[PDB]
Amino acid sequence: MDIKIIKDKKNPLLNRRELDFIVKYEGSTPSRNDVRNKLAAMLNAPLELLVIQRIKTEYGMQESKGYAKLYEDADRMKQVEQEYVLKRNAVPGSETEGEEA
Repeated sequence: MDIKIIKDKKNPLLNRRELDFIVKYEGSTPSRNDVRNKLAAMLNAPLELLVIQRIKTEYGMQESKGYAKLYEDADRMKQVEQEYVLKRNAVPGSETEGEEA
């Protein structure tokens, strides 16, 4: 298929990279893996570090778009994805301190 690098956003905070592009083809739709390998090859970056948010195929437009996430390290990708693993949904404890003697 054909890929077009729309824009490349940087994020040193999360340690990732928001890259946008458009996938074009003439027949059977491409596989996220195919696109990934393509991008990884395009950005000469690692696949493991390269991730795809979600591809969206148009209607009889022979074109699919999908945002990818390029990371500098996997260690980060883990911790980053480990941030949404610590969420609450209930009142916390309380508070109290003091002694004597």
